[PDB]
Amino acid sequence: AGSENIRVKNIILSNKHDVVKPAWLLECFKTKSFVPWQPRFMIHMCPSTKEHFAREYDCYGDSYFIDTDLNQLKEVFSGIKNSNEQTPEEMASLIADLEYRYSWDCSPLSMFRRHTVYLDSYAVINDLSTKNEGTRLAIKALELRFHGAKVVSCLAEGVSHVIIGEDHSRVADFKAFRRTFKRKFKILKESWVTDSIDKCELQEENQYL
Amino acid sequence: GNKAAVVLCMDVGFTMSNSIPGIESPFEQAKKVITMFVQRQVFAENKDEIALVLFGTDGTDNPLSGGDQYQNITVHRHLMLPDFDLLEDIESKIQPGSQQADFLDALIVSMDVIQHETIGKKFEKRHIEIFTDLSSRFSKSQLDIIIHSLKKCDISLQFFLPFSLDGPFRLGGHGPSFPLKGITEQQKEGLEIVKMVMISLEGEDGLDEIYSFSESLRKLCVFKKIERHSIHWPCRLTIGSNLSIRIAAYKSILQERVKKTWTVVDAKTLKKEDIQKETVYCLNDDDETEVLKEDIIQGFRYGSDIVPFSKVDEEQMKYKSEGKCFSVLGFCKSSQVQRRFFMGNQVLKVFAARDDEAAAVALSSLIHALDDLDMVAIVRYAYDKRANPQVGVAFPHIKHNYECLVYVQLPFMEDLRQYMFSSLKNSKKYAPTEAQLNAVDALIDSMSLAKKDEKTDTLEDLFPTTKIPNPRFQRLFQCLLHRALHPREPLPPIQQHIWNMLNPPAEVTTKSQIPLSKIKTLFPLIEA
Amino acid sequence: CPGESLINPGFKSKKPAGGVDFD
Amino acid sequence: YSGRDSLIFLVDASKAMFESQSEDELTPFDMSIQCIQSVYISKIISSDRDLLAVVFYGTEKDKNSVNFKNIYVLQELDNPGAKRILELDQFKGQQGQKRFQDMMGHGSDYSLSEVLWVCANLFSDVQFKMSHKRIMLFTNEDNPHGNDSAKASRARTKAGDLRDTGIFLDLMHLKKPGGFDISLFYRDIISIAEDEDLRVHFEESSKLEDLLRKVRAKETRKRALSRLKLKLNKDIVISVGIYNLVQKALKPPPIKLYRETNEPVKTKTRTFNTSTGGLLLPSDTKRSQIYGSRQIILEKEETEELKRFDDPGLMLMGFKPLVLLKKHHYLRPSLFVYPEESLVIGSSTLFSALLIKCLEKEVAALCRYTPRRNIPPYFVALVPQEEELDDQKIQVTPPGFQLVFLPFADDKRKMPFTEKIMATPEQVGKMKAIVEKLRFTYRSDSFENPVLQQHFRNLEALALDLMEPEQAVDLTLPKVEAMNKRLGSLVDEFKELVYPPDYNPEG
DNA sequence: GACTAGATCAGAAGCAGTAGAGCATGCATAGTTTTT
DNA sequence: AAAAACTATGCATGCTCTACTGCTTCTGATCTAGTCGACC
Repeated sequence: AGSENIRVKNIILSNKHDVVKPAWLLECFKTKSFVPWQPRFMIHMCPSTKEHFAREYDCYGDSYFIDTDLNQLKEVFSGIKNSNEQTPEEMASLIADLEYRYSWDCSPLSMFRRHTVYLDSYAVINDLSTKNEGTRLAIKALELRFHGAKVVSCLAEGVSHVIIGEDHSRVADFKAFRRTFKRKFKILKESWVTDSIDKCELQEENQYL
Repeated sequence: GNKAAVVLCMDVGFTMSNSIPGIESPFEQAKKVITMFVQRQVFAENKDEIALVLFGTDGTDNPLSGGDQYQNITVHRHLMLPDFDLLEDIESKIQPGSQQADFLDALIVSMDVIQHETIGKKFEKRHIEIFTDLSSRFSKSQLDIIIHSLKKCDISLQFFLPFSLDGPFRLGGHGPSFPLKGITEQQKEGLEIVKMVMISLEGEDGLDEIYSFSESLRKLCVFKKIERHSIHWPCRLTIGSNLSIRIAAYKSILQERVKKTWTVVDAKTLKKEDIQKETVYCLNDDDETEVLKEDIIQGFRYGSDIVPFSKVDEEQMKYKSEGKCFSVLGFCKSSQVQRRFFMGNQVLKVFAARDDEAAAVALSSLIHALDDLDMVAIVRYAYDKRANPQVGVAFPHIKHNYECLVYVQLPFMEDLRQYMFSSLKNSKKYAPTEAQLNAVDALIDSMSLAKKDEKTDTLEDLFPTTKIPNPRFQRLFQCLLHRALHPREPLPPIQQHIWNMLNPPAEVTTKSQIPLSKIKTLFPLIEA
Repeated sequence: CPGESLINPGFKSKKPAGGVDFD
Repeated sequence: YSGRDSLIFLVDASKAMFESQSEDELTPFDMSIQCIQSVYISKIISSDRDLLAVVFYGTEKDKNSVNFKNIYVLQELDNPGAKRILELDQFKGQQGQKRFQDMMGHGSDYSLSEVLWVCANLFSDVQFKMSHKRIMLFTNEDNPHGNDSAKASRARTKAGDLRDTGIFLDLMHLKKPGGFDISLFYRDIISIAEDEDLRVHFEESSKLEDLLRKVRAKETRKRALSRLKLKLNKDIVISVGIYNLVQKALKPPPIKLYRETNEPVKTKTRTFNTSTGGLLLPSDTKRSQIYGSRQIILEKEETEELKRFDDPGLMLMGFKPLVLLKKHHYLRPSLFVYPEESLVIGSSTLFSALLIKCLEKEVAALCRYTPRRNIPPYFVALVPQEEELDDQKIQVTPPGFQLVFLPFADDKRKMPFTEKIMATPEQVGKMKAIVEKLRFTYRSDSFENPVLQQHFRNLEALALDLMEPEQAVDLTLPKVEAMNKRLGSLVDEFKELVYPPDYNPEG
């Protein structure tokens, strides 16, 4: 049954018999073989078939003993409906843990994830009512965030990267704040990231302090 | 369960044999009544003990016979389950005796038998029926003792006489029986004693407990004190989400059918095992393929298209309802509900829950309000979770004895048929004539079944069909007994008394001859 | 003639069921 | 009224029928398809013996018995079924509209004479007896033939010829951007022209709503249950007919089918001996009843004889005042007795005189009723029923006699002894107020059988393979919310006045 | 001469309504057994 | 010794077969009147 009409629903209500997507018969005809069922093809599972699939296949489409290909992984991922239980901090921590465990820090992007980034886009530091939107700083921050950098709007003690543009008037204030904070954040310029995007690597900050 | 004990006192004196020409003897009428009673008791397969004692017999068989007392009294049969032997004894080998006897002694011996035999068995209703002519001497010295014993033992008493308290007489013909002035002094004397003893036993209502053989043959009065009571259906009459009154519903009127069902047996062996019934399902094809019952599936017709419908699917998709629901959908004027639209095969009588005062007063208030406002309640009824819901009308019914609701089912939209019939008043071709109208008026007046009693300015029904027992059961019992006692004999014809009870009184028949002839002459009817 | 059902000629168009409508 | 009803749906296939003046509104073609499907479903549920046909004109492809150009007969006159409904639904949607356009086409010339001729030919093709020949024209063009006058004259002549033949034509005019004027061209084609229906219609025809209003109640033609004889005397007799104005509605009986192929299966019942296995003739078997230790053997003929008193018919007893007929003495649904005159002449006048005199004197004719042979007689009362008509001079209560069965003594059952308890005037007044708060008007057709409606909806869903069956609305439910809202505090006052403080009416 | 078509009737299939027998079963009352 | 749980049962509903009786409608056989083709 390829269409979920009333008869299919009634059969679903009774777990005596299974339901198979019509594509299974087409695939069988193409290879001229009795290929066994897969969770993707079937929409319902009888108790016996449900128990059988558990040992061979996981709760989702993915299986254990038989490898998974790109199409199989796509089908499995499409099976999941939604997952919005975590929070941005938790997701960032999990991502960083995964990268550290699997040493996935060599990818061209996401290399700024471990570092939080601040911009001097506010005329007065730590104020949300004096945005300086309308300059290159906004696009620089957006590029940093896209690459994987965590752009933070509040100058917390945990900030590690700060970018200052052509305006160096408040460099003294930034240095004083760095000295006051227990953890010091290196002073960086806007040209450093502009040059580093092409290389896709963390250039030494000694040349851009 | 429910059990009862009945004692039948039979008069076999010489006076019983005596009869007037053209009139059946009282002995024959008493025998017919007893035969009908035993027929209904035995063929109904009800567990009630029956005993028969004959007073006036030539012989004597009675525990109290010793002592030169209660002579000429014989106990034909003690308390035991009725059998065909009793019917055979009644039919053939029970003849009138030439020795007179006192009916009071018969009552005393009946009470003694009831007391003695009612030791090892449980009973909840004792009834004694006395059939006499009251044309013999009696002693009144024992009236007080018998009355006291009756009161103490809680034993119901009924009396049957050949006359009730001038065309040809008929058995149960809804006409006068035993014309006046044919009563001697002995029965006149007996009338006062029987009336006063009945009054003491019950009171004024006791006057209605003295029936007649002809009257009892068509009134079902013998079983009045032995009839059981139908079970009660408890529910809650709810007007809203908070108000609720506990109620009990009984079946006031329900069509009665034969409990026993005819069983098919083979003629050669007359046994059920020989006959075997089998069902085979086959396809519609030349080969006549046979398909197993399990292979069969359920389906429905959809206008030349057959759509499968499995039983499990039907159960899953079947309309679901909450069982035991008695909810008041609304209140409507009684004029908006017509007796024409009444549906169903039963009528429910709803009272308050037994042993409940608050519910009783609430139901009484609701009934009184409905009566005062002249309104009825449209309600939803459901016997259980499996019974289909119904829409019915409940209306008040207030009597000096009790007040209760009467519920009758109402029809749905799909249950109404819209038929068009040509009007008769506006039909000139079929228009009647003034003389025809007068003739029909005379015919209707002549054949009135109700009499206007000017003494009380009331209406008395001369033909109360509601009190007539169903003749089919009597005919079936008669035929069964005739076949059992006479295996080789054609079934007898319908008894005369059955036809008499099923026919109107001879008075209206005689008074309607001239009007009927007038109708015949004034109305030209030609068969086509 | 008036009120005759357009689907089944000869039968008046049955009014739709109104249930209970308190006054 | 004898015969079947034949219906033909004439749906225009012009370009204008596929354009909607407003957005998100179903096009006239879609509306016509929906109405045809609704009529098909209503016919299937109510009367499946009728014949329905669907013919399309103005298309490119043609399929007719006369090979007329630009006319397609999608479905000939035949009993409605699920296959036809599915075929119609195939064109319901916009994808269905494109499929219809590809399969047949549109934007092609047509002549009303040709479509009327093919409709008449389809009517002639039918071989049964038709009590009604009807044509429905679904179009949104009020001037189909304006360029050519000869075509208009031919169409008018064909419409007139169909009218004389006995074909009733209706125009289900649909929405038109400029408005539909019946008086322009269609005034002379419509079988009956209504005076009100003369202005320009800027909206859809009111008949579309009626067509879309599905009816799920079986319709049964008038039929006499039995034609019997009322015998006033032995030599006086009249002929009457008995009808069931009210009859319980039962769902169609289930049908056994072969699960493997879903085809009818013939059921055969056979009786054989347990020792021989051969078939047993009816004379071989006998009817027996067991009473205790005694057995009684009777033949089938004897058993039939047992329940036989008099020949079928009504024997008239004396008349009785209507006051003595208790309303609570109900046993069986009542019947309707009406003069027949098809067997004995002159019975109608006597019936009318009897009815008039019974109405004048307020009496009911008591009679003995025997419906069929070998049936025990029963007691019935014929109560006069005077003809009553509601507004617009439409009959609502036919004139005749109402046959009410009077229960026998055995039918009545005694009730347990009870003690009468009266309510104080305050409680009676409070309950009267409560009753008045829930007053409503009751009509015989104010309720729907939930079980039958649900079964019909489930059957329709299964037949059409719909996504889910349409859940019915149970009008029989008490809708306690409204009762609560209307009663207000009255329930609390009644409870505190009647029910003691500690009652707990729940167990 | 042959053929058609209308009519007239009779037989039979389909449908409706009812009665009888059997049966699953659901709620409730009475009898017996288990536990403290 | 007293309260609670399980089983017997039993009466009523609705369904199902199974048959019987009545009415309506379709099919087939037969009779009678009209029509066509050939001639003369």
